[PDB]
Amino acid sequence: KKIGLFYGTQTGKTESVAEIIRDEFGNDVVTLHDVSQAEVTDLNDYQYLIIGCPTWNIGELQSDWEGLYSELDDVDFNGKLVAYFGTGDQIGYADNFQDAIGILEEKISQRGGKTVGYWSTDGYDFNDSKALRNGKFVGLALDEDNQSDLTDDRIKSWVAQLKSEFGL
Repeated sequence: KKIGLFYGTQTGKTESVAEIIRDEFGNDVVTLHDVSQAEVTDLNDYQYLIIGCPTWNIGELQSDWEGLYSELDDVDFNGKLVAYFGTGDQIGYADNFQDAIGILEEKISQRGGKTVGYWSTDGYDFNDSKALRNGKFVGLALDEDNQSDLTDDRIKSWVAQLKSEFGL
């Protein structure tokens, strides 16, 4: 009813975590939007947004998101609070871990969106990332391939943070 969570997914992990986040916020505050069936104008309807996108391409964006990305310039994000989350593999993609959310945030923040939910890089083993802002990632970095045992605690802590930041 108030937070629009727009996600794209390749093997379904970002979708299942979107469902967990929805449940963690509760009181049906978040409405899930699979980007494969969305319009860019759908983003304009919210003041609070959570962007979900995994990184599996070493120089490209997830297909569903790639299509939409080109049209981001069509929406004014000024005044909107935006959070980001994504899946990836820190070991197999050491120099590009979570690049996707970094690319998305850079474009959305340039259009006026205010980033909220910065997440610590501590506890990860990688080299570089376009999501790196130095000290923190622009959003929650999940790794189901190497750190699936840490996912639930990570989601729980990040939502508690987002609850204070989004003013819930």
